[PDB]
Amino acid sequence: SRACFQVGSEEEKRQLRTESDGLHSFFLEIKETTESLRGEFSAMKIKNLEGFASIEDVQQRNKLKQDPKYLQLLYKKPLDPKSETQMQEIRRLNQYV
Amino acid sequence: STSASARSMCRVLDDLLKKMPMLHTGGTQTLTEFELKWQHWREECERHLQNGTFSSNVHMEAVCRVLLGDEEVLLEKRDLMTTWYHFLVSRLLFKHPTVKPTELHFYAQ
Amino acid sequence: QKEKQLEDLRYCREERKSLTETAERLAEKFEEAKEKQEDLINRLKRIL
Amino acid sequence: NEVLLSPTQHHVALVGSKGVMVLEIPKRWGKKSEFEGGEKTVNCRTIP
Amino acid sequence: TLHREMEKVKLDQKRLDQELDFILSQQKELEDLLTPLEESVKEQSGTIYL
Repeated sequence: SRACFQVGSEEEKRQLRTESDGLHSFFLEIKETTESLRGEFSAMKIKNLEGFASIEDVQQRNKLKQDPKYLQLLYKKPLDPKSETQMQEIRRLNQYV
Repeated sequence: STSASARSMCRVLDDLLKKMPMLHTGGTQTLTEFELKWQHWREECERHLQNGTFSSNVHMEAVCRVLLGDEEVLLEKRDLMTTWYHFLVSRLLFKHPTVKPTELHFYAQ
Repeated sequence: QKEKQLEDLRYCREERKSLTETAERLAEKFEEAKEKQEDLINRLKRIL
Repeated sequence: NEVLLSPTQHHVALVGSKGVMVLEIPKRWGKKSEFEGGEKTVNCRTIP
Repeated sequence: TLHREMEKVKLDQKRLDQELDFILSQQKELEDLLTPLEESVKEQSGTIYL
């Protein structure tokens, strides 16, 4: 009679199993959300670096516009990044259409 | 596929259905062997129910309890159990591997 | 073992609300960063 | 009878004239020489 | 397993919070540097060469 037939009841085991399943699902969804968030953070950092490069190029061209040698520099340069990407986007849109 | 923690239960149910004998065990083979296979399937179902894995899921628990022989769910939902004819044929499919005429009439009344 | 598992589940339940709090904090910070980047992109577009 | 430790320092095996009982004990580093720098909710169950 | 998962999640979330704080600081610096440049381009756009 001292030896019990079973320790606890099935309700406690069911509650423990349900809590474990809920915690597993919550941790999985939290891991997925954090992965999406770190991807978004990487994209935001990429966009910030792009904006930094853009404002640097803007300052560079604004400082070069006030120089007399910029005319001859542009006349001698056979290419330009701004016109290159402009014609690139234009041709892409044209081919898509 | 709809749930997220019922694949093991579905596999256990499929294994039990596979262990459940059909017509190739009795009729044209041996009635004693058919009764032995039925008793083995019944005791395996009772063991699987008493192990404790059927504590959760009140649906599958009630299904396994009805498969054993307890008709509490049937007595509770007799409005959906059609009539006593189907009640008797369900009792025969459950706890009657071999039916005797006098025993058949007794169970009918 | 049952008492240890109960204590661990209570600690996990507390950590669940802690992680939910830090998650809404991270979400509001991400929304602030997103609106700041959107304003910066709009300014860059207006400049170019 | 006797005790043995795994060469990878992760398992403790109690050997006796009947079988072995293996127990998973994590590494002890950081904090007050605790498991993984302060953890008491690790798996501590014997396997035959 | 749940304890290991939540510990890893908390560590990753702290690292992500630090990274987002650094990103927000960099974005604030970029905004403060770009605020005086928004008025310089508007004045240079009116200079039409003939």
